[PDB]
Amino acid sequence: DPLRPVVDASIQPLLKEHRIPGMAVAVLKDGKAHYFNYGVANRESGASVSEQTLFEIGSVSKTLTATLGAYAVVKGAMQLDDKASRHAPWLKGSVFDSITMGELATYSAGGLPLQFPEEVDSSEKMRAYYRQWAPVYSPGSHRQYSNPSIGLFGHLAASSLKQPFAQLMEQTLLPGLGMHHTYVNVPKQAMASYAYGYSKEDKPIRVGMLADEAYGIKTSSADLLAFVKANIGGVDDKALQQAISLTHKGHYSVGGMTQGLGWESYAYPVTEQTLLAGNSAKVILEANPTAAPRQVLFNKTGSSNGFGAYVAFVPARGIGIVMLANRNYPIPARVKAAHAILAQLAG
Ligand SMILES: [Zn+2]
Ligand SMILES: [Zn+2]
Ligand SMILES: [Zn+2]
Ligand SMILES: [Zn+2]
Ligand SMILES: [Zn+2]
Ligand SMILES: [Zn+2]
Ligand SMILES: [Zn+2]
Ligand SMILES: [Zn+2]
Ligand SMILES: [Zn+2]
Ligand SMILES: [Zn+2]
Repeated sequence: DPLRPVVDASIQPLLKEHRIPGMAVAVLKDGKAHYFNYGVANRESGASVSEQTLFEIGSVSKTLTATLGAYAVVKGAMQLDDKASRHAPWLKGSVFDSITMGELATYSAGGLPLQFPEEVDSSEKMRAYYRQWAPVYSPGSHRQYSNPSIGLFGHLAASSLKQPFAQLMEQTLLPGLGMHHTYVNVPKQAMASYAYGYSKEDKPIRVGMLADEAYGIKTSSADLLAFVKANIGGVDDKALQQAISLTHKGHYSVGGMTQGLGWESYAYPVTEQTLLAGNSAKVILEANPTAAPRQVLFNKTGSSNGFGAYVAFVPARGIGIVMLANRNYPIPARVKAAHAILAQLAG
C-alpha cells in the first residue's frame, strides 16, 4: 500500500511510546478504504488486530447517538427546540420543562456534570437525580461536556420513536448506515472479535446509567470508516441522509471548535494548535461559555478504561481517518498523528 509508510510513520511511534497492545487504523481517500492494523486485540490469545476487530470507542458513541436524535427529528417524532419533558413524563414539573432537546444534545443545558454521581446506579436513582438537579448556568450559555446530558438526549430520542434505544440502534440505524458489526450489546457470535482493553497496569478490562447512549458502542475500524463514508458520500436512505446532514450543522463555538450534534468541527486546513485546543482538558473538563457558531473538518475523541479512539474527516476533500486502540493513550497524541496523516492525504 503506497499509504502504508505515511500511516506507519505517525502510528508506530504511538504504539512504542504508550506500549499500545493493538490498534486498527482505517483511512478513506478517493472513495477507497485502506486498513492498517497493528499488534494484538487480546494479549492472552495473541490474536492480531484486524479491521474486523471490535474496540470500545467510548464517547465516539455520541456521534451515533446524535445521528439517532437527528433521525427522530427527520421522522417528525421530535424537534430540537422541544422541551425535554415533552418526551419524558417523569421530567414534568422539573427544570427540564425549560431545557431543550438540543441543549441536552450539545451539553449546554446548564452544568450537568461529566459523569453521573457514583451513587446514581439505577433507573429509580437516575430519575431522582435529574428531578433534583439544580442548574449552574442559564440554558444555552455554557458548554459542560456531559454523559448525563447527551445520554438523556439519546434516551428521549428513542422514546420519541417508541422503541428501546439498543433496538433502534442495532436493528434500524446502524444497519441503515452500513454498520452491521456495531453493537451496544456484543452478541455471542461476535465475542471472538472483541478486543480487551488494557489499563495502565496492563490488566485486561471491558466497560452505568445511560452507558448505551453516552459511551457504549463496540465497533470495528471497517464499520467506523463506513460511517465516515456515510458522512461524506452519503447513504441510500433519504431520511438517514438528512439525519447525517443535521449532525454537521454548527450550534455554537468554544474557541476555534464548533459544536454540533455529536460531531465537533473546525475550519480546514486546521492547525495542530487549534485542533489540540478544541480537544484540550479545558474544553473537555470545564464549563466554557458558548459563542456564535463558525472546508470543514469533523472529529470526535472517545476513551474508556483500557481503550482510546479517534475519528476525523474532511468531506470537501473526501478524506478521513479512524484510529481504534486498546490503550487509553493521551488525546493530544491522537490529534497530532491524525493531523499529520490527514495533511499527507490532502496534498
Ligand atoms: Zn512501515
Ligand atoms: Zn490501500
Ligand atoms: Zn481466559
Ligand atoms: Zn427511560
Ligand atoms: Zn446486520
Ligand atoms: Zn462490519
Ligand atoms: Zn445496556
Ligand atoms: Zn455536511
Ligand atoms: Zn442548538
Ligand atoms: Zn494543519
